This record gives sequence, C-alpha cells and structure tokens, in this order.
Amino acid sequence: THDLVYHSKINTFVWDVEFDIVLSDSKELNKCYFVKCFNPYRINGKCDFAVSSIDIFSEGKRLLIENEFNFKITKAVHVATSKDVTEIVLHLSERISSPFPIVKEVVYLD
Amino acid sequence: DYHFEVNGTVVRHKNKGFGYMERFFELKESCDERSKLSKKQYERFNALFNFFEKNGVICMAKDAGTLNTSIEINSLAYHGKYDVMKKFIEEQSVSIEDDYKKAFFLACLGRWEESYDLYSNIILNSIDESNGCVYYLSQINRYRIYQSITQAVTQFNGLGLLTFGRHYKPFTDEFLARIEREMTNFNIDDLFNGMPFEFQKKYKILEFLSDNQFLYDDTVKLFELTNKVSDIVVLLRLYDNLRFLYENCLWSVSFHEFHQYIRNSMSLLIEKAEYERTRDIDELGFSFFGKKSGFFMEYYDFVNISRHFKIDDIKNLERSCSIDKIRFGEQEKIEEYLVGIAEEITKQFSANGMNVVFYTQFISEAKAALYFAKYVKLSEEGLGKIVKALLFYFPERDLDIGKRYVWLERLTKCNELPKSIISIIDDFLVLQAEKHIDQNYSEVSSNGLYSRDYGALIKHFEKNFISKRLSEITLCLTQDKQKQIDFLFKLLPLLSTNAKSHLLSFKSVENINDLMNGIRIGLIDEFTPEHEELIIEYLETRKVNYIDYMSTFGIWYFLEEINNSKMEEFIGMDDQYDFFVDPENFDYKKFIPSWLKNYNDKLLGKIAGNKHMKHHVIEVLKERVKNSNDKRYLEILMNYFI
Amino acid sequence: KLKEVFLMLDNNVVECIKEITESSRNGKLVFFVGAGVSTLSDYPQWWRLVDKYHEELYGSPKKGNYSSDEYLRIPQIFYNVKGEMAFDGILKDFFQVDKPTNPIHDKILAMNPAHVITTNYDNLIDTACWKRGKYFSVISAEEDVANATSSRYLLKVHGDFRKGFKGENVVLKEDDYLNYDQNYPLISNLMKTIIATHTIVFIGYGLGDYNINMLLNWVRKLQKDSFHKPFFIRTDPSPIENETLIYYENKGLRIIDAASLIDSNEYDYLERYSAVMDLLIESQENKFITKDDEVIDYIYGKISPLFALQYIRKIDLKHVFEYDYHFEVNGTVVRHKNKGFGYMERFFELKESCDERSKLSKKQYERFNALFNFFEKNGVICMAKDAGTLNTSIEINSLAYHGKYDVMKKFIEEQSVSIEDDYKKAFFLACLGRWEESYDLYSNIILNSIDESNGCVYYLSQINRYRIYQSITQAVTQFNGLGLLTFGRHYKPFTDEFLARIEREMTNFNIDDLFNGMPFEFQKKYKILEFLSDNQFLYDDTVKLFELTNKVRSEMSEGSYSFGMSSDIVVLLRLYDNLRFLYENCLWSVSFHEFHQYIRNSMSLLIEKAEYERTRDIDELGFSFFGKKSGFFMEYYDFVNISRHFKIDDIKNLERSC
Repeated sequence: THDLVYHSKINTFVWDVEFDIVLSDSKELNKCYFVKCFNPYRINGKCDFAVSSIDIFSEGKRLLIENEFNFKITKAVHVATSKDVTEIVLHLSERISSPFPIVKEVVYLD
Repeated sequence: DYHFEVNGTVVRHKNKGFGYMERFFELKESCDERSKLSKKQYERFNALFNFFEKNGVICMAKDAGTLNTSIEINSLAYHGKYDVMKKFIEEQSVSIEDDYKKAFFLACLGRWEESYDLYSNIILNSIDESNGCVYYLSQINRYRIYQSITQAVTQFNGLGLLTFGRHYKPFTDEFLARIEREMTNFNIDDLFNGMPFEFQKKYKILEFLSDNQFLYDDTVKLFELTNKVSDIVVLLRLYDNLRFLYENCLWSVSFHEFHQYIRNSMSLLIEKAEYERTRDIDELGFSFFGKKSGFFMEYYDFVNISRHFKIDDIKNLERSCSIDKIRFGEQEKIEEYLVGIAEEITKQFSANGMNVVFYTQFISEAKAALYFAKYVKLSEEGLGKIVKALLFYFPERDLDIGKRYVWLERLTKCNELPKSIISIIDDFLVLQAEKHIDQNYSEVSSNGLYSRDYGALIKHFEKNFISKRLSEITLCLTQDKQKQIDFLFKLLPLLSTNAKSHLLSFKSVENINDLMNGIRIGLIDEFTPEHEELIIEYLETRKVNYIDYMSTFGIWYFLEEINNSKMEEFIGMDDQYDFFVDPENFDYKKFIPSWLKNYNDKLLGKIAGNKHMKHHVIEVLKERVKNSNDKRYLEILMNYFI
Repeated sequence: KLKEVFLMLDNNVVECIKEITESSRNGKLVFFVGAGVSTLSDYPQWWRLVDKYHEELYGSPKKGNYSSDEYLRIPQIFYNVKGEMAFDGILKDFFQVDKPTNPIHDKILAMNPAHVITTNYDNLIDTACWKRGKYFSVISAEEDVANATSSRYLLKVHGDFRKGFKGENVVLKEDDYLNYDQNYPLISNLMKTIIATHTIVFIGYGLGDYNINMLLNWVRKLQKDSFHKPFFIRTDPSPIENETLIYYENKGLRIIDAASLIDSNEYDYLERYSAVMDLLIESQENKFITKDDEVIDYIYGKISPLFALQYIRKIDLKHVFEYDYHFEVNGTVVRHKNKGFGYMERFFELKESCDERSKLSKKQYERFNALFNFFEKNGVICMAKDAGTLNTSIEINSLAYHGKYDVMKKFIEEQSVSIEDDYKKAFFLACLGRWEESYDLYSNIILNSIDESNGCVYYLSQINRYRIYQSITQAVTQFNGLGLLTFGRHYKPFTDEFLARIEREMTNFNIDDLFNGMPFEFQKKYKILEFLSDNQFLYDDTVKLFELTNKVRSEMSEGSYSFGMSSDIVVLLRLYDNLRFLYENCLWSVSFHEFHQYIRNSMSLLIEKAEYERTRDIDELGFSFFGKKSGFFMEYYDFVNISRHFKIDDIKNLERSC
C-alpha cells in the first residue's frame, strides 16, 4: 500500500493495482485496470466536457470499447506485488464523485 | 601563479618571481619590443601568440575593455554531422592524431567494436615514440569504451530483449571474451603514475581523467540559488568544459556523470534567471523596467538541451519556469540542426538500421530536439521535412500514436499549418486507413489519444478540408470490412457528402447506448428530434427506476444544443442535472466543488458567462480555496471567474 | 570445479597465494622470469646452441651428455680459438626467428607487477608488455640505468640483443659470467635493491640455474629479519620429494610446486604453469571461503583503523569495502558488487543469533563486540530486504554545534591530556575566533603527533591548519579593504610577524598532494579521508540533492500527495550524518562557504516540502482513516541549523513562500 498516491487537480488515486470487474450486463471481465488522461487542452470542438480521456486496459494490451457506461464494481482487486487490497480500494472509492476513482499511471498531458 | 579567469582575461596571484605573463602581454601590443627580440626565438613567440589567441586569453585585467567571449565549437560530433564522420571513417588514416579522431568518431556512431580495435592499434603503434599525450588519451578512451560496452551488454542482453524481441547481441561473444581477458585488473588510478617521469611533469594537467569522479564542479553550482539581491561565470565554464571534452576527442561525453551536471547547470541557470525576473517586477514595474528575462538560448544551448535532457527533465523545466519568455537566438542554425536530425531519422529507418547502440544513443536527442522545437520559428520547408520524418519514419517502439499527435500539436502552437503540413497529415491518415484493412490490427497508445485527434486538428486548423482520397476509400467500402468502417466513423468530418451518404447507411443509431457511441465518435452534430425522443424514454425509464449519462444530458441542455422543453418537467432529483437545467430554483447547499474539476475551458467559460450562478460558484470556490492549498481550485477561480 | 581445487591446497600454499595477491594489490610484487617461460612455446634453448658449438668446434656431434660446466666452457672455447666473428654469426643465425607470445606472459603481466626481472635475452616479455599496453623502462646495459625513463623497470640482467646480435651485449660465455660484478655493477646493484625492497616471485627457474644459486648465496649475508624470503613457482614434472623443499625453505625459498597442485603429464609444461597462474589470478579477485573466525577477522581488518576516528558517515562506507555493498542511508545494506562470500550478511545473521556466537574464538568474541559497538553507533541495522521500524534518534555529542561558548572556553583553559584532547581544544579555539592561538596549537599537535604512529591526528591537524590559514587570509583581506570602512578602527587582527611566518611556511604546499605523500598503509586503510582534502565529500550528497529537488518540485506542480514514505527523509538523514561527521571529529570547514549553502538548500527544500504536506487537500480517509501520523516537528537541531547556516535574505524568502 506504499504505491498509492492521490492526485489533487484530478480526483483520482494512482495505484499499480488490478481489479476484477462485474458490470450490469452479464459480461464479466477479469482483473484489469484504468488509465486516465488529464488533458485540459484537448480538442473539444463538439459537446465534450470531460477533461479526462479515461480508458481501460484488460491485460495491458486489450483495450475494450466504451459502448455503454458499464456499472462496474471493484470486486476482488490485487496490487500484484504484495497482497489483495480489496478493502483498501473500496473504502476510498466513495466520497470521490468522479468516475473510476482508482486508476494507474495518469499521463497528465498538459 | 596566475588566475586565468574564464571571462577571457588573466589576473595575477602568488607570482613571487618575475611577471613573465605581464611582460609577454605588454610586448603583444608593442611592435618595437617584438622587433627587438632575437631571431631564433621570434618563431616561438609567434607560436605562443597563436596558441594564446586560440585558447581565448585576450589581455590583462588592467585593460580588459572587451571581454565578450563568442563560444565556437568546430567538432563534427557536437553538431551531429553523421554524414561527415562516416566519410572520414571510410577514409584511410594518414597519421595517429587523425587515427585518434577516427577512433572517437567511430565511438560516437555506436560501432564500439571497431573503435576499440582502432584504439588498440593506436596503442600498439604509439607506445612511447611521441610526447605521450596520444598514448595517455588512447588508454583512457579505451577503458571508457570498455566500460560502455560492459554497461550496454549488461542491459541490452540483460533485460532489454523485449525492446527488440530477441537478443540481438550487438557485440560478438568472442569479442566480449577478448575484451574481458585483455582488461583484467587494469589499474586506472595508477595509470598516470606509470608514465615516464618527464611526462608526469609536462602533462600534469591531464591527471583528472584517470579518476572515478573528476567533475566535482557541482559544489560551485550552489552559488546559483543564493538569494542575495554573476551567473555568466557558470555558463562560460560549461562551454569551457564542453570545448575540452568534445574537441580533444575524449570518450567521457556519454556517461551519466557528464549528463548529470549538464542537466543541473542548464536547469539551475534557467531557474535562477526566472527568479531574477518575477522579483525585479516586485519593485521596478511589470514592463517599465522588465525588459527581458535575462537568459538567451543559442545554438550551443539548444544543442546541449537536446543531447543531455530527457522528456521528464524538459517538462520539469517547463513547469518551473516560463521558457516562452526566453527567445531562441540563431533560429536558422536551430532549423538546420533539426533538419539534419530529421534526415538522419529518415535515413535510419528506411535503411537497415539494425545497429541498436547508436539508435539508443541518438533517439534520446532526436526526441528532445523535436520536443523543444516548438520554441523555434521553423521555416516552411524545414517544418515540412520535420513533420514528414516524425510521421513516416519514427519508430513506434519509442513514440506511440498518441505521443506522435502530441508532438505535432506541440509544433503547431508557434507556427501555422500551410498546405504542405496538412497534406502530410492527410497522407498519414490515408496510410492508417490502408493499414486498417487488416482486421487483426489495432492501435496501441499510452496517451489515450488516437487517430481521431489528427482529423480533429485538421478540421480545427482548416474547417473545410475534404480529403478526397479518404472519400474515395469510403466509396470503395464493403460490408465485411467492419474495422475499416469503424475507423472511417472516427474521421467522419473528413469525408465528402456522397461519402457521408454512403457511410451513414452502414450503421444507424439505436436506443441510447449506440446513440452515445455515435456522439463519442461524432456521428451526429445537430440533435435530431428522433434522438431527442430517444433521450426522453431513457429518462422516463430512469423515473421508473428512481421511483449515468444524466449529467451529460444536463450539460447538453445547459449548452443550449438540446431544445426540448418537456424535460423541464423532470427536475428535483440529481444535483448536477438541476444545476444545468434549472439554475433559478437550485438550493445551493448541495453543490459539490469536485464537479468543477471535470470541466474543460469552454464549459467554465459558459458557466462564468451566466449571471444566475456566477456569484454562487465563485463564493463556493473562494470558500474551498481558503481552507485548502489546492492549486486547481485557485487556477479555475482566477482564469475564468475574474 | 576450481573452487574446491583451491580447497585441496596445503596451508603453506594457501597463505603464500594470498600473500602474493596482497603484494600485487599493494604494488609491491616484482616478478622474476627465467629460462623456461621463454622456451615454453617455441623459443630455442641453450642446449641446441651448445650442440652446434660442439659441431663447429669438435667436428663430430656431441656424444653422451655434456656436464653443467661444459654449458659455458664449450662456447668459451669456441670464442677463444675461432674468434668473435663466427660466434656472432652463429648467434645472429639462431636468435633472429621471431616467435609469438604465449598466454603465460599475459597472465604474468595481468598481475600488475611493480617490476619484472628476467635473465632472458629475448623480447618476448618486452613485446608482451608493448602489446598489452603497459609501459616499462627497459634496462639491460649499464648506460640504461642512468637514462631510466620511468619508475617501472623491465630489467634484463644478462643483457639482450636490442643494440645488435653481438656477444658483448649478452652474458653467455664463462668470462662474462665470472666477471659479472666487474662488468655490470649498476644493474647488479639495482637487482639486489629491488629484491630487498620488494616481493620477488621466481618463475621458470628450476633450482639448477646459476642465477638462483647466486641469489641464494647473496641472501646468506643479509642478517635475519632484514630480508623477505622470495617465493618460488617450480614447474618440474616431479614431486619436490619433501627434503630439498626443506633445504630451500631453510635457505630462503618458499617453494610452490605445480606437480602437487595438478596431475599433468610429463610434457605438460604449458598446463603446469597455467594451473598455478590461473590459481594465483583467481585468488586476486576473492578471498578463500570464510568461517566465523575469519569473517569477523576480515571485518576487523577493514574497520579497526576507523576506530581511532570518532565518527564515520554512512555513504562512504562503500569506499571502505570498495563498492562491495551499497550502504543505504536509512541504515540498511544491500548487495551491489559483492561477487563472492556474503560476509556482511553472515555478520548481521551472527549479530542476530546468540547461539551462533558461542562457537567463536577466544578473543574474536571481544573483536565482534567492538565491531557491534562501532556499528550500533553508526546507525547501520540490518540488510535491505530484512528491515522494519528503523526509527533512529538524532544526537550530536559535541560542543561547537550546541554553541556553548563558556563551556568550551573553560575547557580550553583546562590542562591537556593527550593528542585527541589537544586536537579538540584547537578546534574549539578556532571556533572561538582566536585563530592566532589555534594555528600554534595545531602546529604543536603536528609536531608531537608524529612520534606516535597514528597518522589520523597529524593529517586532520594539517588540514585544519591549512583551512585556518585560508580563513585568516580571507579575514585580513576583508579587514584591510571593506572591513576598514565598515567599522571605524582598522582593528589589526594579527601581527605582521605572524603573517610573514605563515606566508613563509605555507608557500608550495599543494594541499591535494598531501594524501599522495602519505604512507601507503595510511592511504590504504583510510581511503575515505582523501575526500577531506578537496570538496569531493560534498559531491556525493550534492548530486543526489539536486536530483531530489527536481523530483519533489515535480510532485509540487503535479499536486500528487503521497501516502507512504516521504522523499524528504534521505536528505534529513544526510543532514545529521554529514553534520555529525564534520562536528564530532572537530574538523574545520564546518564554516566553509560551500558547506553552508548545501545545508541551507537542504533545509529550504525540507521546509517547502513539509509545508506543502501540512495543508493536504484530502477530504477522504487515508489507509483506513488517515495515512500521515505527524509532520515537520522542528526539533532543537532544526532550529540550530536554521539559525547558523541562514542569512536574513534566505529566511525572508522562506517566510514569503510558506
């Protein structure tokens, strides 16, 4: 739990951690992770408001299509270095009000 | 006995004997004193005059009226003249010093095996039948090349196999064994002591090279951050320490000790100059006395920044200080150097380019150069060649598609986009489309950006650019090439009207999930009534569930691109929805500041432009920033709400 | 396989091999190459030359075997009767065939000998010296001795054909063998002094050569303890039989034989030499397998000199062990380049096991106790992988840091006891500003510190007095200029006679040359004290401070709060490590301009980072409720550091940003 760093200008916790995924539809995904991209200088010509280009990797190579906003839950989540951190992830998932509270490697393209 | 100041002159100190230097400098100007000198010794005076004017010692301190030293480097390696060094290496060597610089150049092109062999040849042929300077230098360079080979082989064949798939073993195993055997227990500390006693008295100034750390000048660098309210004695020493190592063909210019203080001098100098500015403004005035920052980057400054800095270090430079206030001198020379880098990249990938050590040594400076290029006004042809190289011949193992797009957006900030650059980007998009015909090929990016941003940038710079090639590719589409249709969906604005008409029939809109898929890929621009009715049923479904995308619908309504009024009947639930649909009757006690951290420039501009929420939002932000040190809330407050 | 081959070695061989390696690493090993290394690959020997002398002289081939005297009598007879021309022609015909070098010569030169002495007239060793890239002044005739070009001597005792293939240039006949001291006095004296003052290892000789017997007879007239017994690398294909070994060991030859080491054939000279050479070389990179007795012995051999020193910082302990182990500042140790026995790991495990200590030697328990007391005071705890709750307390057990002027004044007024008390008194005197008396105290310490063989006190006193000379010169220059107008009275600090005296005795000092002029054992044991002469000792922790500054600022701009270890603990534990080293040992340059700025920069960074961490923008919980436990508790030492190494401008800038 020494690799978790909270970022301020975007409500996110960076942590090299993989979480199993359960969404509203029956399709289920194994341990995966998110990558957020804070870009306030992004081309938003259309009705785009988000400053974060948030996407998902399944196994570091499998980027799944966004499609609908799946109602994902953290389920069992592993740091892949020390031990399972399920509580340590779910406890700070709330009181954030930002989608994908815990991601890995925010790119911070300014 | 004499303090040779780096600014150009010399000052006296501890010369208990006669003042030979003062008399020499006095006779430098008087022609009669020159004439009265003896004939056999006159040529020696001429040689001394040539040496002293070359090294940059002008005059004494009592008459040092002119002291501006224009640094000049004539080394071929500094300017990255690879085409010249290759031709020189192909040319046979006539002497030993020419052989020495051939060895050094061979070391800078990554061919370390040939460089080591040629250094061994020099050692054999110049054992002691000279002044010994070449023998000493070629012993040190040999050891440094051996260290570099060991470090590369412990890393390239150690862990970096995935950087080229399978072990490329750039150095042969027999060669590795030979260099290990020939260099068992080579004492580098005592090497200078093994030289003849005459050498140790004459070339005493070459002692530091045989040391584990020799550049203990960093302790002097602590004078750059003293807050007493110059710095030119450090920059001149940096050039003084670069014209030695890079012009005497020495193999101590690629290690981490050299790169560490160059990354420390060039950072401390710019930071202190940034502190000289923004501090004189406090008591002198913004523009009445704020002429310039003080620092002036030149060709030999940009080259150092390119060669030694990394991307994270450059970003740290940009975050701390505003480099945009620092003008880049000698724009033409920077343009030519960048064009040379682009030519080298183009020639490297197009050819075999299997040689990997030089690739790794040179890709860093190439990336740093094309990163810093945004500060230099590049010529039209030069920019065209730069962009062509960066798009079609830069390896994808180092620069991903997202980083590639970031690089161009960085380059287009300080320069427009004439027809040539947009034509190059159009050709790149065409190449991507032709690559997408393979249904098993997918883009990999570590920045979130993709090929959509290229079309978006083209449209932003040119509102009516219709890529006829893309239109023809769309016309020639089939049903089974689903991935191609998706990719062309991502670039809808760049297609022609008949192309759009043919494409839209392939994939229509469905319910809300596909609706939002089309919105993300920009399928629809004006919200058609059918889309509007589809929206309501989702909200009507939400009411049943309540008795998500709701924030998106509220924001769209706030942006006035949704003109439906019956949705006004559906308020009193989510905070953001009511905020963006009915600011009149919102009770503001439920507002959360975190929302403001997800809004781009235009949304905050529209929020600030509205009267009914400006005061509430600004007082919320002030309350939040009073009790916290968050820079994001203050940044939002000052950029848009003042 | 070779690792256990080193084990199947007699204790005499075990100690001889380590002695040779120690001499080689000490630059004291002088090789003695003889006939047998040359004839290894293809070089012709003297027997065939004597055969052709018999042919040209006696008509018929030699019958039977010629005796030892005939080896020199037959060529002498040929020279006396037929003359010099035919002799020179025969030598020219024989000795012109160039032969390639052999790996044994490369192995010999790979041990970095201080000198090599050979009786070979060939240039095989000479060419191997040139081709490998190692310089040697060739001394073969008398005139070369006067014209020596360097300090390394490739001595050709019997001469060579470098000036021409002539009989005079080489000692081959009986006349020049008998009249050797009357023809080659200088080279003989040089050989004798090299053998006396260095370590000699004979290779190639076989106890049946005139040179070996002459040297052994020369040894008999060298008292008892005035000479070292040279080593002997015998490579005959027969066991030493253990009686001639006794005879030659009594006469002064510690024989090492290759027949016992390896089971080679009778025509395996190459393998016979190569076994011993590889065994010697492989022992130059590592020591033998260790036990509880030797590990503590090795550590005490590498740490005992540091005992005289009051305190030693942790970063340079890698130099003590020569980059074998990376000593982390937090008190942990990690493996960096120790490609051998893990002595530090075993030391720490034996530290953490009382039962493993009961099997120690008699007094080695006391040595380990001393090492434990030393390491406990130095803050090192355990290995890097095994470390937890490493909280440590910062303490300075000195008086200059605490600013107790009256206390150290009273201490100065008290009587002296030893050299250490005088040293600390001189440092206190310099701190009080009475530099005039401090210089005299340091001079007296220098004078009285050489009668006792310590070195540390003398070296540190010289450094301190040189820095005091710098300080008083700076004070004088300030006073006679700006200081003359800052205050009314000029206030002449020191007498003109004293200034003239210090100027006379300070000229041509060459401070950086002080360590080079130090005795070899002093610079070997105190490798870390070289950094005190120059400003290298701040480079190690300045390069890693300018890099943590950018790292912390990057997080400042990025706004990434961390919930784990703070990056400002490496600098914090380096502040009170360099400060403790500089103050506890009572060195000067605690008021050095460069050292003050490093402290100021580190303090400024610490306060910036701590004030940033104080106002966290966290509205959520930490690990469970909160991660941080405390902040920047400005201790007494922190206040002293801020008060002593800051100016008004620096504190003002710090206030206007925190």
